[PDB]
Amino acid sequence: LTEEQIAEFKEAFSLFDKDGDGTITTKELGTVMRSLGQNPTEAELQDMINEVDADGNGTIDFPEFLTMMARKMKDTDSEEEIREAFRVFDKDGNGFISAAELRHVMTNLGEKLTDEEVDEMIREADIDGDGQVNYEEFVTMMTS
Amino acid sequence: IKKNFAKSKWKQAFNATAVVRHMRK
Ligand SMILES: [Ca+2]
Ligand SMILES: [Ca+2]
Ligand SMILES: [Ca+2]
Ligand SMILES: [Ca+2]
Repeated sequence: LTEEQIAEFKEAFSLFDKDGDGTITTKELGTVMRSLGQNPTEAELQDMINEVDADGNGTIDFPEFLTMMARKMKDTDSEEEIREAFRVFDKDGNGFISAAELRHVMTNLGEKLTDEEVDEMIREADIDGDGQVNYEEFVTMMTS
Repeated sequence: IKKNFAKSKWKQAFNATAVVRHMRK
């Protein structure tokens, strides 16, 4: 609903819409889900899209995505959402996101970050200077 | 790299997880 939120969500939409055709398909959603360790079936992917597909055209457009994000903001448990997100990044489950783990996640998400880009993400999140990102640092990065 | 890159890129990745989490149930 705010213009700042719309801009953030537009950037989020772009990650799913890899071909920039303005729609998210089952292929695109599946690609992202699998990159996050999930193993959905095509039937599941179609059902996921169907839920947010207001016009029944089989894909998600930005307006539909916005409606979905507004719904998420109001119904979802924000604290649990951040904990589950941290666990996605922390592949080995040791409590810290390493630069390698971050790069692996981003690469899976189709973002082929440069060495400099990865270093910047870690440096900015790494408040305590140990070279990795702990949970508190992650929370601070996402909420402030 | 501009100073604002990190916050925005972290949030984009976070949102990808949040969207999948929300849409799957
Ligand atoms: Ca697309
Ligand atoms: Ca649609
Ligand atoms: Ca780890
Ligand atoms: Ca740290």
